[PDB]
Amino acid sequence: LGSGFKAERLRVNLRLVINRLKLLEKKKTELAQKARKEIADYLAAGKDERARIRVEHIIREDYLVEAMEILELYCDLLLARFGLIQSMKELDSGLAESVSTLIWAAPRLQSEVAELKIVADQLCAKYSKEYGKLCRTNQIGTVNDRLMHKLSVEAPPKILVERYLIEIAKNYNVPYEPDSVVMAEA
Repeated sequence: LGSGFKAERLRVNLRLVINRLKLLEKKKTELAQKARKEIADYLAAGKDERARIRVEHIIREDYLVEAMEILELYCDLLLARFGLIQSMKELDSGLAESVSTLIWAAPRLQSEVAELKIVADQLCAKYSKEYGKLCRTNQIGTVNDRLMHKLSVEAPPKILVERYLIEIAKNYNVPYEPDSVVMAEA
């Protein structure tokens, strides 16, 4: 029968992922400044309720850029230690976090980083579809907890929303009064 694992396709796509992440970190950071300005325009007008909803995107994007930097590290590690993948059949204990986390992250980010799907499919070819499915749910228990947190699809805590609006309002010198209850219960 045979193996679907194509080591060189994994190696190429790991590098492509790193470059794509470096590009998206910069682009997203720049876009985030524009978005903060738009929130300040909301506050100046003084569409408080609308700002509280819309600012959730900025929070998610800020967390995403930090997740991308983590993923960049893991790709670079696998490239550096690539011999351990291709020359040995068992998953190296020290690479388990990097491999599992890349497989977990792929579905979450593939819409913007297409080559991450290829990286994960190849890691699944190498380490089994069964292992891959346990990674995508973190049933495997080795996916990086900080990374998963940054990519959480949970609505941000009210206090975080308030803290972001407070800071944007300061930076643009526009009025804003935080939800006092939210601030108190923090």
